[PDB]
Amino acid sequence: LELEERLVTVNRVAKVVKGGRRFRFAALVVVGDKNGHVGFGTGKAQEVPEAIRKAVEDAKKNLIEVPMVGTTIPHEIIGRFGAGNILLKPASEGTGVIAGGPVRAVLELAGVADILSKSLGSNTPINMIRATLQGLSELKRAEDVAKLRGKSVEELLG
Amino acid sequence: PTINQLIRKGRVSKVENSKSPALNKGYNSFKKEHTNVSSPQKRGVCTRVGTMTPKKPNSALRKYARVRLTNGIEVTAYIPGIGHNLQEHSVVLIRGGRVKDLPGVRYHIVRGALDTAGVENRAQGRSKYGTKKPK
Amino acid sequence: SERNQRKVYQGRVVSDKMDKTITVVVETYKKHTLYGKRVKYSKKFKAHDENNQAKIGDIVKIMETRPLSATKRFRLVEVVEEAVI
Amino acid sequence: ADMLTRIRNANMVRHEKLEIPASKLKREIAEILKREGFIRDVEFVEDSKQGIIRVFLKYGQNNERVITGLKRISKPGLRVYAKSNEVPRVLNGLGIAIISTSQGVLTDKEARAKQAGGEVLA
RNA sequence: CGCAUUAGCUAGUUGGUGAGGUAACGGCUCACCAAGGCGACGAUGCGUAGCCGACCUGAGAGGGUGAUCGGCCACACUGGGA
RNA sequence: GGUACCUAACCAGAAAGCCACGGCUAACUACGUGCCAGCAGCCGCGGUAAUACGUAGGUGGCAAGCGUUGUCCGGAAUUAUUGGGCGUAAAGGGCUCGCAGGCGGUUUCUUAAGUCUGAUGUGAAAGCCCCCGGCUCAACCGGGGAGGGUCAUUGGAAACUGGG
RNA sequence: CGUAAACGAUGAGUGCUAAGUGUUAGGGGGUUUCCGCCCCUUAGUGCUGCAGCUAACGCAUUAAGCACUCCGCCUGGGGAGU
RNA sequence: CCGAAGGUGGGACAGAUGAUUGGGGUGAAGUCGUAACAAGGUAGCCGUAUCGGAAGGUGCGGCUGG
RNA sequence: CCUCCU
Ligand SMILES: [Mg+2]
Ligand SMILES: [Mg+2]
Ligand SMILES: [Mg+2]
Ligand SMILES: [Mg+2]
Ligand SMILES: [Mg+2]
Ligand SMILES: [Mg+2]
Ligand SMILES: [Mg+2]
Ligand SMILES: [Mg+2]
Ligand SMILES: [Mg+2]
Ligand SMILES: [Mg+2]
Ligand SMILES: [Mg+2]
Ligand SMILES: [Mg+2]
Repeated sequence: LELEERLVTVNRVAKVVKGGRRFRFAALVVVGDKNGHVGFGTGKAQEVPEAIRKAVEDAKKNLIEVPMVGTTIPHEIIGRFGAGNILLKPASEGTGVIAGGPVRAVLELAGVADILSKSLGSNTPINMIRATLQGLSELKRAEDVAKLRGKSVEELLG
Repeated sequence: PTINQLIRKGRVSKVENSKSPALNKGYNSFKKEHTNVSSPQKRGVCTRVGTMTPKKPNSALRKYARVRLTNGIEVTAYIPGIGHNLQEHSVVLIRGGRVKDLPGVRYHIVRGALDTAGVENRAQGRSKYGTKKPK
Repeated sequence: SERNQRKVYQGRVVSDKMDKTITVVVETYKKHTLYGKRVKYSKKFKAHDENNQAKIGDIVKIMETRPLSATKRFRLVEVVEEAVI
Repeated sequence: ADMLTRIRNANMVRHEKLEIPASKLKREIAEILKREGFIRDVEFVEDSKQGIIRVFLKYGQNNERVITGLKRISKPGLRVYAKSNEVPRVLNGLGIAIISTSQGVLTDKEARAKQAGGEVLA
């Protein structure tokens, strides 16, 4: 796959020793196809390349795919991780990616172009948005649900 | 709360307080009553002009007026601007901004209601200190 | 005669002592505006019973009339149910 | 009289079957659920109690269910009565709402057609 | 609409009968009878307020406002009467 | 009111502005001060090299104004019905007995208040808005709709809630 | 008098959702004459630990899990339990 | 006859103000001690009582958030 | 026992 990477944040963190404060940088990087695949990234409290390496692993480990009915997700979903709570709500065409900051990064590199998204708790909350995008894959498009249920696609939808 | 509880006792909003209470009370001479009126400025008479030390971590002599307004409430208000704008016991107009350093000073004296200076030859937005633009 | 009827109500007789008169209590279940629960509302009324037939428990129907006193506004059209004790 | 929690709890731990005290509407819910493909059969026994037979819902006949991740929520004692017009759809399709009617249930089309929204599930 | 750090209120008060008055129904007024009526679903009291079309804001639920313009109401130096 | 508008010269002459430029939010350097003088929506600047102060030269928005103060809604899923909580962050009543209230197992029959549903009447005009047209488009005016009701009246349905 | 860190800092009721191991008072059933051992089981009382939950610590059939009913309480710190 | 205004009276309620007085808040560099945080040098804290310039001390019961 | 202010 052909990944694009986006830098969410770089916070200087610190450990204290007898000498004083010893500083490292923890980078957080989203990576994705712009076509259904996107990765978390951690940054190993050191640099951005370290973040990219872990991001590109997490794209294929965690979000095996981001389900996409057209230019939007199949259904409305609430992604929760810890005190992360994202509402991801499917939009009409030409709506845009209406989302805040770290959430936008995920949904842009996932290739989602039309979505409404409210954050209900905030602090690099990509894990929560990741859990929802996986929760869509629990009931992606309609092929699985119909196959899971024992139905047709047009039977299920209408 | 249970729905039954919410019916029995509703929700109650937080009462938000104004940051400038003195500009909210009007007055009537006849009834001798404060009235609820949303004023942007209040005229007053300076009862005391002097200086005061700011709180930590700052040090200064911050020039201020104890002012007696038209509504009859006595406030403290900051004399803004570089150079001696302190003035003496005299009529003045007041504004609604706190001086973070000075505890109790919740109002500025508006520069331009009378003889003022402020910062002369201001770089931009030359309208905050009563700085009449020269030609 | 093609007459449009006045607003008609039905309820239990809570008061009766007032001669030529009753209190009919139209209990009902109005939804609370915000929370949407059916709350047990009860509107008292003041209707007229000339004969003094009605008593405690009677689920009578009453119809609007001319103001038959200060408070009275209805007549006892019929005693539908006749509760006893 | 909450089969939903009984289902959720067993569904969480991937149980094969569960025995839920039978009632007419709990019977009529299990069949609505069975429309997908849960329950194979039950065992009606000599009635001592009115529900001892249970519902015997068996959604996990094999090791893993093809129909897994069953989820319900909208069941409060505060009554929620749907308009035939404004019947909701769970997840915009991919989920059903057991809308109790005088004569009908299920989809949005089965509201303006059938009528009484009544109960509303998810 | 707010306040229970306002819990009891009412005595033409509540109903009757009669008489009078009113364009008009009626404790509307009075006579004579009873003893009622209201209230924890908040009476009563205190505070605040003209109400509404609307207006501002908001995804919406809601929240706030009710100058200008239209409708209903009330008032016309203060108070009473025809 | 010899006022709008036209012609025609003198002719683009008469018609550019204010505010902002740490970050939020796209936008820096001299000098003079030296915890002074002053600044400040928030975090915070100044104690003798101040990209946030005094001055001096320098730049993104909207467009004769824009700064400042005041009020309201938003952001604030921050009174949470939608849509929050209570072991340790604020929050379980010290514990009972209980009146009212709230809530209530299964079947069946019947009822039909709630629930649902059809039909009919009104909810002015303006405004905002659906198609939207006209006035050169507009900063504006017309018609036909729609919303508008915990609303009547009446006829059904009867699973669920309520009554027998 | 009416308060305590009156504490499990955990309201009451009901159902549902792996196991393992003590212990208190019972019950049933094994081959056995009992004792004893073993199996099962009810109601307590502890410890460990699944799933799930949690900001984390931890909770975990004696839930802080999944649900429903009802009650009590919270809404930045001070000022002030004044 | 009713009757506005007025008069008289004793109460109710609300605001302003008052010698003096009470704590409270705030305030770069005041005085006294050192109560708490470590076993904080007597584990701390809760209720109550009492005593003491002041933090606090001591009794009784309770809690572990020793 | 105490350890000025920024
Ligand atoms: Mg008024
Ligand atoms: Mg809000
Ligand atoms: Mg604490
Ligand atoms: Mg606490
Ligand atoms: Mg307790
Ligand atoms: Mg206590
Ligand atoms: Mg104890
Ligand atoms: Mg407690
Ligand atoms: Mg009890
Ligand atoms: Mg000490
Ligand atoms: Mg000690
Ligand atoms: Mg002593």
